[PDB]
Amino acid sequence: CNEYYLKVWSEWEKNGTPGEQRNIAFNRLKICLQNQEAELNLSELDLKTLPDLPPQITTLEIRKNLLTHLPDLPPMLKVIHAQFNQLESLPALPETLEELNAGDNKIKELPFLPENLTHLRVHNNRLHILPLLPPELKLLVVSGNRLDSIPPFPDKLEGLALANNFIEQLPELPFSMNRAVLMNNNLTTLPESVLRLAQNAFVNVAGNPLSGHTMRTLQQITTGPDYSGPRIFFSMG
Repeated sequence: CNEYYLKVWSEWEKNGTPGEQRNIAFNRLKICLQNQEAELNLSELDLKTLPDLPPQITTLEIRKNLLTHLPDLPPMLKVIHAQFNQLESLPALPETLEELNAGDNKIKELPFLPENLTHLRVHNNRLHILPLLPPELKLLVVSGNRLDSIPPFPDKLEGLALANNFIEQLPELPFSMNRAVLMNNNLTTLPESVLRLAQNAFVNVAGNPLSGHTMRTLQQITTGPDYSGPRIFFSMG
C-alpha cells in the first residue's frame, strides 16, 4: 500500500516533460496520503498524465491541466473538478460521485452515471449523446456540445443548460424546473409542459427557429389573464 504507492509516483515523476511540474505533484500526492487528507489538489501543474490516486480522497481537483485521459478514480470520491483539460474519455464513475465537472474538454461519450449524482457540468465538450440521467440529479449543464437529442429528465432537476447544441426536440420538463437555457438549438416547437411550470421559473429559447404556430400559440396563452406560467425569452433575426 502506502509503501508501494510512492513507488509508482516517483516513477511517474521521472517521465515528466520539461513543462510538467510532476515535482510539486509528488509532494501533494505524498502529503495527501501521509495525513490521509480528503482533498487532493493538482490543478495548474501542466500535468499531461496521472498515476493511480490516494484511495481515501473524496474531492479531486485537477483542472487546467493537459490530461487527455484519467486513471481509475478513488472509490469513495464525491467530487471531481477536471475542467480545462484535453479529456477525450472518462473512467468509470464511483457510486459515491455527486459533482462531476469536466467543462472545456473534448469528451464525446460519458460513462454510466451514479444514481447519487446531483450536479453534472460537461459543457464545451463533444457529446454526441447523453447517458440516462440519474434520479437525484439537480443540475444539468451540457451546453456547447454536439447533442441533437436528449433523454428524459429526472423529477428533481431544477437547472438545465442545453445551449449551443443541435437539438431538434425537447423532452417534457419536470415541474421542479427553475432555469432552462435552451438557446441556439433547432427547436421548432415546445413541449406543453413549459407552460405548466412554476411562475417564478424562467425559460430561454432564443436562437431557436420556433414555428410561427408555436409562437402565436404561446403569445396567446401567456397573455391570457390567468397565465401563471414562467417567463420565456425569445429572439428574432
